[PDB]
Amino acid sequence: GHMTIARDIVLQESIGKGRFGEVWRGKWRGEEVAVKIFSSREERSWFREAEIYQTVMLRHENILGFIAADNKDNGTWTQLWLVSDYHEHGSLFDYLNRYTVTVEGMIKLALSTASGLAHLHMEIVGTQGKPAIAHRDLKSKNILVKKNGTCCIADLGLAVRHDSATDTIDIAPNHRVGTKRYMAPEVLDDSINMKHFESFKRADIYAMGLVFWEIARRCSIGGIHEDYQLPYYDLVPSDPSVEEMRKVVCEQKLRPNIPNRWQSCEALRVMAKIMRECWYANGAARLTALRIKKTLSQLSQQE
Ligand SMILES: CC(=O)Nc1cc(-c2[nH]c3c(c2-c2ccc(F)nc2)C(=O)NCC3)ccn1
Repeated sequence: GHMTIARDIVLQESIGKGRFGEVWRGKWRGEEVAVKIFSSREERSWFREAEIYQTVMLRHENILGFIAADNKDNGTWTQLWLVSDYHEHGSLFDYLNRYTVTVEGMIKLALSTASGLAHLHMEIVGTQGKPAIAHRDLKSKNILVKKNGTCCIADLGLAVRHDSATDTIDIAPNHRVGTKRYMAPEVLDDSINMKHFESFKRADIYAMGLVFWEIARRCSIGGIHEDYQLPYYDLVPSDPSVEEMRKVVCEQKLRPNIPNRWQSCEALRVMAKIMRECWYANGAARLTALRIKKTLSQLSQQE
């Protein structure tokens, strides 16, 4: 037929891993696609991610383009597949390690990330309605960079969907599910009210603020830039525990350092102010993704 299906895809190269599942580059009718493969015992993880990607009206330029969920039986065992668009640059983490960006490049990455998150967060009311969705594991490793230098959000397996008429969530969430380094203060200290969907949106904004800091460090002006680092590289070990993160983020109340050279550029001043306003301990005080999108759109227009 015309639809993309697993039996018509040939795996070519191992390209990493997801939270669950192993990622490959494959070919479908001459075109490159990305394939995330799960085992039969990981069906719940694969199914939940397939479910989120199939949400009505989810598609957006800054959300990874989902192609299919399928099974492939090789004659011995069955693999569970998720197929998506393939992006040669890979993650924002990979891109920022390999390259420095211009002021224009930085705004393009930050604006596209905020636009993808605002689309995920936004409820679309109508006949073909879209529920609001919170990611719960946003980080530079699961944001991908397209050939045009814009981002798209990926790895939606941990997402939660809201039913606005009842103020209920489609799953019963576990505590502290995501990447420890990017956990919001209220997630680290377990004070987050998980009965309020808005708490999850607010936790995603804190993580997006950390990602903006990673991008801004790589913004080169007159050959001046910082080296690549993960947020809190100066305060916690690699692979930090919840306790290590909590002591820094909740108790000492530290955030990634904003360098002095970011006050000398309008674009870096705007970005630094956005970061601070994503990093309050209280989620209710943070900026929304839609407000950040408006601010960077005004900045992109001017620059
Ligand atoms: C060069 C290069 O890696 N390209 C590339 C990688 C991915 C990819 N990277 C990650 C994930 C996925 C991915 C793949 C298929 C799919 F269905 N959902 C997601 C993922 O799940 N988790 C984080 C890391 C997607 C597209 N292009």
